[PDB]
Amino acid sequence: NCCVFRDDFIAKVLPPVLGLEFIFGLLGNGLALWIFCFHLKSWKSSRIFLFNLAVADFLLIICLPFVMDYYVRRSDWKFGDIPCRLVLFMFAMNRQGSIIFLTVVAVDRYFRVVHPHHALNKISNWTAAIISCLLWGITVGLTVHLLKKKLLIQNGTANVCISFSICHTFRWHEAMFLLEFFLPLGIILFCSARIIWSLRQRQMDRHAKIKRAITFIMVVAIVFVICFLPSVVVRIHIFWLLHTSGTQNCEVYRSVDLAFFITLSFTYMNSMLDPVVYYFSSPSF
Amino acid sequence: TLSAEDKAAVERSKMIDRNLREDGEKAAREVKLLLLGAGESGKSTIVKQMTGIVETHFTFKDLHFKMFDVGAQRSERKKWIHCFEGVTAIIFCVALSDYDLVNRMHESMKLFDSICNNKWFTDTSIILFLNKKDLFEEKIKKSPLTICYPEYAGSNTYEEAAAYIQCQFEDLNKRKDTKEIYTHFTCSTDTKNVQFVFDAVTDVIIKNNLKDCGLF
Amino acid sequence: DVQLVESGGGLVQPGGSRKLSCSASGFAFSSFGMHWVRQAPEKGLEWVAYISSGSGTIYYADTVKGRFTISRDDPKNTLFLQMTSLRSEDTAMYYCVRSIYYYGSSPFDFWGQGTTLTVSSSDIVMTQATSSVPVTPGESVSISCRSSKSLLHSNGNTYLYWFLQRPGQSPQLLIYRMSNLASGVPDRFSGSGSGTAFTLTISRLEAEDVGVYYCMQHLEYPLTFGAGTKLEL
Amino acid sequence: LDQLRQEAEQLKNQIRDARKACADATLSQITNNIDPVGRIQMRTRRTLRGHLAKIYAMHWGTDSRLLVSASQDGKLIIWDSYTTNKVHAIPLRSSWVMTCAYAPSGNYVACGGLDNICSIYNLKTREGNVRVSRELAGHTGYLSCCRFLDDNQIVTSSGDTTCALWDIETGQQTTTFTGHTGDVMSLSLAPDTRLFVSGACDASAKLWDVREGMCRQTFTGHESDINAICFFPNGNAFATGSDDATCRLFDLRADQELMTYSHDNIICGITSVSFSKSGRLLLAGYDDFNCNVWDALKADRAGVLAGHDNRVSCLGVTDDGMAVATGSWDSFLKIWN
Amino acid sequence: SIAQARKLVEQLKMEANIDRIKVSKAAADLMAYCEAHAKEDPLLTPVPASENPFRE
Ligand SMILES: O=C(O)[C@H](O)Cc1ccccc1
Repeated sequence: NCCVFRDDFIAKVLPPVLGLEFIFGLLGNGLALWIFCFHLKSWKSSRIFLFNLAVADFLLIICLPFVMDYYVRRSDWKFGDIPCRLVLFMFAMNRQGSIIFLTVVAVDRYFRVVHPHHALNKISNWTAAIISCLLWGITVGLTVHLLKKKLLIQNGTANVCISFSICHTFRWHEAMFLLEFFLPLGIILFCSARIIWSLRQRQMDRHAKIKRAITFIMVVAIVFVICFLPSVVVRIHIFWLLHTSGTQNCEVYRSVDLAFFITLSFTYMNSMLDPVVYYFSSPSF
Repeated sequence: TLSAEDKAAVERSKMIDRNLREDGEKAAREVKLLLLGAGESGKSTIVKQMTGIVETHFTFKDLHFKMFDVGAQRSERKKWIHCFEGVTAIIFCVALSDYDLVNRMHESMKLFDSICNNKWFTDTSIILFLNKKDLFEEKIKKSPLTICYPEYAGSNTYEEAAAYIQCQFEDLNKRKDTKEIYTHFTCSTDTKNVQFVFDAVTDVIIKNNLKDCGLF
Repeated sequence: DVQLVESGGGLVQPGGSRKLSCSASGFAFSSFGMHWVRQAPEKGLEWVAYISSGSGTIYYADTVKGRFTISRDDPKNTLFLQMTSLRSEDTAMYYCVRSIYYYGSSPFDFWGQGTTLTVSSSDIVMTQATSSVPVTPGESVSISCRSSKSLLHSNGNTYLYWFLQRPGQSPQLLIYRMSNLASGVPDRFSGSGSGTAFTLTISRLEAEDVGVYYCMQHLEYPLTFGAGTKLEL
Repeated sequence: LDQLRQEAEQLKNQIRDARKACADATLSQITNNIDPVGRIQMRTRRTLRGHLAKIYAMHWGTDSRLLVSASQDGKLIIWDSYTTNKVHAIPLRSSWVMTCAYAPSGNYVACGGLDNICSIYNLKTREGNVRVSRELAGHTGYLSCCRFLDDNQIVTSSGDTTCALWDIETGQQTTTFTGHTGDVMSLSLAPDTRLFVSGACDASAKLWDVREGMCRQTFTGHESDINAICFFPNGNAFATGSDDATCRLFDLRADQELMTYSHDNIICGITSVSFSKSGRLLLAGYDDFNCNVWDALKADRAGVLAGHDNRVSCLGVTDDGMAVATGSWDSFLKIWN
Repeated sequence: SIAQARKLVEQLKMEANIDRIKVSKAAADLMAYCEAHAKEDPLLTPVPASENPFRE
């Protein structure tokens, strides 16, 4: 009923980018965690959210060697079924956590700039911790469904550790993948446009600090859309082609799978990009 | 391992801690302003429009303000000035009509220069009020401004002279990279200074929130 | 001044229910913990229930556990004791006692007045072993109270209290922690002793000191009063 | 007048000559053969939390267990140092508090500040709360320090160059002390509560007489304001803390200067001064967030009480000399040992 | 003025007629007092954890 594909060029083009992202993201997240662990004597709600985002990003990065081995040998997985399930439900759960924390940071900035006197701007650290725990529980609940139903698919070379199978029927994974990009994109775009419009209306764009803040706000959204657009584009193309055509042929989806994985590489690239954009770009540093 | 009395004492301490936290949360959302001035320079008029320290409370647009007046303190300022290190803004009142009287304008210059460059107010905005508008106009209609300013060279009109005091007062702020000073003219009957103070404190609060988030 | 007034007495049939109230006026009611102490006719005192400050901690005597309910209403300074399904063994006067707990405080400082409740039809044991003592005025008297488990805690405090009940009057605090003297008490009364063996001493026995003396423990929250030593002549 | 232009100079010259002839040797020369104290390491045994603003003063109870702290958040807290419990929390009418004190008996506390009023609170009441027993007025400047002589007397120092002795029962100034030419910042009482000394902003200190009400001695030698002062446990000497990064030891009987505790690396001013039980150690809080321990008999640093994130404003030592408590502008109190 | 000058002169005259003892005697008394109570200082000589109320 489903359809899987193994290729060769991906094994020669993906490992370099994957290793570069691993090295750079690991270095950046290590530096950020080292800075936050000791130098942070001023833990506030926004600092808590940024630290949680960094933790989720680092946890996403640490699992990269497992797919390093996978793409090192074209399509093989000599680790076991349990390793495959834990590894997969580790990014597909760390991707959503990072997106949620990005949206939370954007909403926090919107409330801090547009409604300065609102009560939400002076919440305690305990409330921030409770909100963080609730968000973590929510994302774990959404992504935990993959642990129940496991499939290593020992048919193609007896090892295909995949979750994004090009099948015919729909499933929660594809819907969640589509939803994790659209609604957060709208929220981020609105919260970033209103901030700049309000700052321009009051004519506070005189000092260099305000201009720098505006460029940082724009850069955040640009990075987000650049990292997360092509995956959704390719997925929508896949759905349209699958519904219009027939899945029994299984020869048209050939290069689309390789394109989808090369684009998921761009999706991973956000993990490397993030540390400099948020923590290192602050004027305080 | 605690006894009954120790447990009850711990419960009482926890209740005291809860009350203290609630009081701090209540008092952390109020706007604090320090009202300075050179004396007899419209401070009474400003107070009308809204022993030791004197506190005044007024509410505008669901916001609670506190104004502290330290005019009666005749001791050394270098000892108790650091107490007001967390104020959101500083309100400065200078009378324009005192430009040709004894010289008082130079004393105002000295006070503003001392206040604006203190080691504590390195990031605190200053709101400047210029009073006696109509009286200053009436005075300059006959008395030239060159008596107060030996180096002045310009038309003897209200528009030119008012701007000249403006720049001379703003030049003393030699920390332009962190502090912004907001200036406004006023008279006996304006009924608009509350809005100006509200705008200034909203700007200060927005900047403080941006600094707290680390964005700018 | 400080005073407590209670009401809610009368005749009750077996298995019925009744509500008691304690009206307080003259002190900070919200900062005090309240006790309920009853006394059967000629059968000494007996702890019943306790409610803390802020209603965060409640304890009950096992004899009425699950049968009585205690509540407080700080708005109007009233203390309630809701009881249902009472038996003949609960006929007794009921006292309203205040107590504030902090370092150096004096619990059980002031007592209520008492309302009659005539009705138709582990566990530290404190022993006094004395019934009556005939004493002439001007002499010196000694009263001994002994417990089961040592009352000396690790902090060094020894939680033992002394009370005196004049004829037809509420009990008054005399000594707390076996060495301190309650406010308003003459210096003649003195407390001493060691763990498990205590003793109260009166230097100059004068008039108005005749009555019954009880010793209370405050280590394990199930509180037990002594049998009571009576002073005659 | 013309006479004072020479009489004051002649008197000062005579005093200087008497002091010079009275200085046969130095403290270091005599205490050069004494063995050094050695390194002193102290650890933060307890940390007290609850204040939400800068801490400006604190005092120790006579029982060496209870203490009271004052801060500009409008609260006066009494702590149980052994268990870090809050016995009381008094709300102040004016939040510009600059000092606090504990009665020797333990029944009353006092506080003051920019309101020019010293308020006295009663802790043991039948109502079960804390209420203001008396409010004292009469000072024309901010109140800097206050100490309890007994349950019915109190001595205060204000910013109007005067110190006064009060009578709590009535509230009238019993005696007034004058002579300073600058703001008086702190005072300390003798062990026998018969004399006391004050440190004013005119870079000088004086020794008064409570029974009489006249300055019996004047000590000079500093170069800036004086922010702290404390009596030696013997009662025949005292130490001062100035803004020129230098503490000094003065003796009443000799009417001289004895020592000076300064180091090149220190440039910040001293905010508090206190002694040990035997008077062999001298602690002092600085503006560099530290608190150095000086060997009072040899003028050599013995240790530092680092661990504060802002200026240290208050410092006290228990009556039994068992612990040292410091308070800083970070709204934290630490007990060392 | 005249009153202030007279008061200052009187204060100087009063303070200039006091007795002073040698600095060596004061130093000897200071060191004797310091050494007399050397053993009664918990801070100077650390106390065992058994007798430390703040121990933890
Ligand atoms: O969620 C993701 O981003 C990928 O599915 C992770 C992955 C990639 C290759 C092999 C296994 C897992």
